[PDB]
Amino acid sequence: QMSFTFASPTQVFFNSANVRQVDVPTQTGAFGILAAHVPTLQVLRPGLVVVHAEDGTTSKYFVSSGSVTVNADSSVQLLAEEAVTLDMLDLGAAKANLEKAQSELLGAADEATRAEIQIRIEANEALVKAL
Amino acid sequence: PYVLGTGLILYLLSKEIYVITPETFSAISTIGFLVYIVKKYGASVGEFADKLNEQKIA
Amino acid sequence: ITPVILGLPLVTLIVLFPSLLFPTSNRLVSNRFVTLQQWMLQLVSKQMMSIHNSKGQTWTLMLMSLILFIGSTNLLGLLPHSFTPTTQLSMNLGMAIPLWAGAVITGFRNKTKASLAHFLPQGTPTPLIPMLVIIETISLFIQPMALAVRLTANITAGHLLIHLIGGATLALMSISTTTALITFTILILLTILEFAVAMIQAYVFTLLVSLYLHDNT
Amino acid sequence: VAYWRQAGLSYIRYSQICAKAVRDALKTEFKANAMKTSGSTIKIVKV
Amino acid sequence: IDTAAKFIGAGAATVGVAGSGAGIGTVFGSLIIGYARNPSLKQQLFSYAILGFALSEAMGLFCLMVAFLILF
Amino acid sequence: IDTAAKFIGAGAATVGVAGSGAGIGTVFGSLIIGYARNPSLKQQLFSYAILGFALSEAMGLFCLMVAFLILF
Amino acid sequence: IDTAAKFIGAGAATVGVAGSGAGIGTVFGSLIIGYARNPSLKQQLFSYAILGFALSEAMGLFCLMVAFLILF
Amino acid sequence: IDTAAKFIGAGAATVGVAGSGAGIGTVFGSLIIGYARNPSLKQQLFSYAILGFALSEAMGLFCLMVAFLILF
Amino acid sequence: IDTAAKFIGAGAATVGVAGSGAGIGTVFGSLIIGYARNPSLKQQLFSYAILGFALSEAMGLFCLMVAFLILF
Amino acid sequence: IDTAAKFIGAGAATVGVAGSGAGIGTVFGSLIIGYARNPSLKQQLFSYAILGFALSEAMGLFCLMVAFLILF
Amino acid sequence: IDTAAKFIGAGAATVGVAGSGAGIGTVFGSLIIGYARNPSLKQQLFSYAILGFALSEAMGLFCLMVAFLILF
Amino acid sequence: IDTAAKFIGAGAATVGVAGSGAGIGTVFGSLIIGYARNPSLKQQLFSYAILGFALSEAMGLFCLMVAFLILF
Amino acid sequence: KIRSILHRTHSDQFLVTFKEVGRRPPTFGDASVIALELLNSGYEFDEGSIIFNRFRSVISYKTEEKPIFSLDTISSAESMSIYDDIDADVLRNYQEYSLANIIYYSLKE
Repeated sequence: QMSFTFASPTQVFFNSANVRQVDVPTQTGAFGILAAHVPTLQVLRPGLVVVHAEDGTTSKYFVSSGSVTVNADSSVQLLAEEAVTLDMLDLGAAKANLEKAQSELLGAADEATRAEIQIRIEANEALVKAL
Repeated sequence: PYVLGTGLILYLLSKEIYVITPETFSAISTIGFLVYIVKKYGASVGEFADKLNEQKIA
Repeated sequence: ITPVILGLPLVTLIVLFPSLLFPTSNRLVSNRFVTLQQWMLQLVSKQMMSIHNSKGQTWTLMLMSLILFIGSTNLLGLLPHSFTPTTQLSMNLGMAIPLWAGAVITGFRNKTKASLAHFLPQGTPTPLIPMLVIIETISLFIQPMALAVRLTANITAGHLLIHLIGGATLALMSISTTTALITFTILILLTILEFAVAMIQAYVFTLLVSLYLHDNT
Repeated sequence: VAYWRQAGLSYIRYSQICAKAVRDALKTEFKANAMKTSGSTIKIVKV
Repeated sequence: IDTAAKFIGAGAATVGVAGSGAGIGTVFGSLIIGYARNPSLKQQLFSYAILGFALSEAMGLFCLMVAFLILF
Repeated sequence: IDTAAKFIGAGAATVGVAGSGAGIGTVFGSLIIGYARNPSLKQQLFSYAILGFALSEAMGLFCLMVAFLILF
Repeated sequence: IDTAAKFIGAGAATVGVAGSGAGIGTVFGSLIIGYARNPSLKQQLFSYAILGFALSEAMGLFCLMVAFLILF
Repeated sequence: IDTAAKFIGAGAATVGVAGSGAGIGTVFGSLIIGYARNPSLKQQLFSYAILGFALSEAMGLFCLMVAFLILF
Repeated sequence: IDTAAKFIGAGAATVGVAGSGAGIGTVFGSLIIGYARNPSLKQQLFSYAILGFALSEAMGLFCLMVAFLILF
Repeated sequence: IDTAAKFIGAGAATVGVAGSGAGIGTVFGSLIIGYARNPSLKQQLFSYAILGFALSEAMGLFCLMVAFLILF
Repeated sequence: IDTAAKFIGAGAATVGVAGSGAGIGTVFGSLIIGYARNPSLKQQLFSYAILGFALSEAMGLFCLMVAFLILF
Repeated sequence: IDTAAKFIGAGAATVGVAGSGAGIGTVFGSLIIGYARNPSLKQQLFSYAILGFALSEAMGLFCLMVAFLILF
Repeated sequence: KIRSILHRTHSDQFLVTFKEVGRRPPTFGDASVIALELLNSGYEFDEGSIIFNRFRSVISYKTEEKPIFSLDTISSAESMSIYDDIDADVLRNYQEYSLANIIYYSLKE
């Protein structure tokens, strides 16, 4: 099983809670680490975090970032820089953001800036996932 | 040990009754038959610790 | 007559003593005798019970009898000769119908048209496509059941070839042995790497298939 | 990705842009609450 | 010619088991690397390896039917 | 000549099922490690496995259509 | 010799479909192990899978046109 | 016709072992790369490589018995 | 003899085009898993995939030229 | 015929060494990918690579035995 | 026989170009899935790809000279 | 027949160079995807690249020895 | 405060100092802030401990210390790399990420 530790600095949602699996859009990938799982560090992308809680319930989240930390053990810890439950997120904006984003990227000359946009684009998109 | 000896005797009888067998082929398979035993006898000692203790426990 | 008649009784009797001896072990004696033999069904109830149930205790001993029977049946084609090429092949073919009927008992007997409705509704066979279901009923039974005969016949083969190549190798190098002994000593050890492994995994196929039967049963 | 990560950019920066983009995200008052997290005032002393 | 071409023709159809032979090592190989990623061994993963060895030996059983048609 | 070369030539077309049988172990094996990273079992992944094996055994059914056209 | 060798000459060109048979399983199999990493399934990946399956059935459109030339 | 075609029948039946040797390299490679990710080596996974190297050689004993049938 | 074994010489030359067909899938399938790691589509990997499709179909061109040599 | 078909049969059995050759590359390639994941190079993983080159050259020595038997 | 079987012997020697064609697909595929990890495009990974496609078509030039010896 | 079969038998063993040429494509491929993981490029991996391409070209130099023996 | 109780010795050997250190509520954002550029520094990390007052209860804190091994060859090395089981990105980018977390934490403590 997994002690799933789900937190952002700001909010701790599940804490070593007997969750079955979390499929995690780590920048690393989306993988569904169930239970324990070898030491691995995977850094959290923005995506949505789907917390297959050992009970057929899955809580939804958007994760923005952070890292999930994969112990060897059962306890797996998403420490998402930002992790929010999808509940509070905003399509009107998601699109809206995306438009803008896409507008900005274009002038966001230089990889970093572009990036910042792109990140953002990606972000809005990744919201757009859920939105 | 006694069981193994009986099995060998039976094999010989079957070969002697039935014609179909080259000296060669037999030489071989007979070397094959031999090999398995020796590994087994080191095992045949090793076996007992599990089973006789497991009977006693259950 | 006698030759064929003596072999099948012997095969039964070797399984009959374990199958009589274990029933006997339930109170006496044990001396050397009973406790020694208890180890036989302890190895079965140790080894195979690590996989069994699984499908449930209900089916477990039903399959374990066949699993032991297959390994014991192949072992009763090990020693005899002429026997591996003929009698063990007739026992491989004589296990063929039992292997065919093993899918029949619950699969084809209850559903011939789609024994994958008991075996596997969605998987290999397409549950949207009863055609692919039935095609692969061959590969999961009609086939694999005949290949499971061919599988022990593969062993009978590769075992026969060791023998014919050996007899031919020692006929080529009738040195007594001598240098042909080196290769032939390898060809002997190949009997373990080939027959004794693949014979194993051949009954492992019967294990898994009769597990997938009863595990979904 | 790497258009940022190999824009170098602190992982923090990434993250922080992400997160910031989350802050950017959110609905109504929820989005108000964004600013909490972006306590980031932290005067820039630097020796 | 009549007993010749059916004896050399039954040999060429036995080159269809080279597909099912290596096709069985891959489906049982990706199940070895899959259960390495863990942990749904019994059921789901190793229950699909039977569904992958059946659709691969189906072309083998289709090829072993051809070589036995020119042999008997 | 007209019937002899029809029995040894229908055997060489049975070696074209070596691709449909080794390819099926690649279309199911890359689906075993695919669902190992998970989680879309029913739909998406296994649905794409069916549309892949159909495009793998199609070169086995067309090769058994050129086999049976040389013997029947 | 003339009509006899045209029968065991399109049968050896029918075993060239074993490359397209397993090549379609390697292409579609990688797409099943690609969309599992997610999420660009619609377009990008599955759209490129139609470019890889056409470039693998291209050798199948040149090998089946060879055996159909030695027929009629 | 009778003495010749049995020698060119067990020769093309030895081209079915081309899968039992490569498929064993596929399964034992996936156990070589699988044990790298660790840690079930002396159990679970290397006990599944013996069950894979057998099913691969299962089309390598079925093919070998046909080449031993055409000869003797 | 002169007209006979030239027809059975072009057919086995068409079996050398089984490497290009399975080579085309294993080169445009690794790029179907490359863009799955992203984001060099129409940049580096898809550009080298054409330089990988050319190096494999050339070994199909150097084999189809042998099949055309024993046909005209 | 009898002193002829022994040369057109012992050569077809050398095509069984195609699995022994491509099995040695796959078992060693995944050993080169397994030792790239680190760290048990000295025994455990490259030790098992010897147990993978042996169970892959065995389907190449049994195929070379049948080719040597039809030549001498 | 003499001016016949050499024309059907150059067809069987051109089947060795199924390894130089499917070896290029395996080589120029892992250097496309490896560059996806980045950023050793020049000087390292693609430079080793020149030494990867040098020992791949080396078995094909040795197979194109074997067919050239059975023609000229 | 006595002079015919040697020519047809030399080409048949030249088809066994399709396994060595793809086994070199897998060993050098998994070294190209084994150097992207980094960093011991010199020694360890690419030093075992010639040690993995030696046992895989060992099946080709033995096969091209059986192809040359039927020619000289 | 560490500013003349410490920025006056290591007023040089300091890498940064932050102000607004309290005196309006600091947050994770700040931890990231302080994190980000810190990286993007030229004093690269050799050793490292984080000393903060670890609260224990209002009544108590014990000025705590942690080790800071941002130096990504700590991460890249030892058993640590064996507990890794995945590359020098996330290594750094966790080393990073976690640094902010702790930074935050430690700070908050």
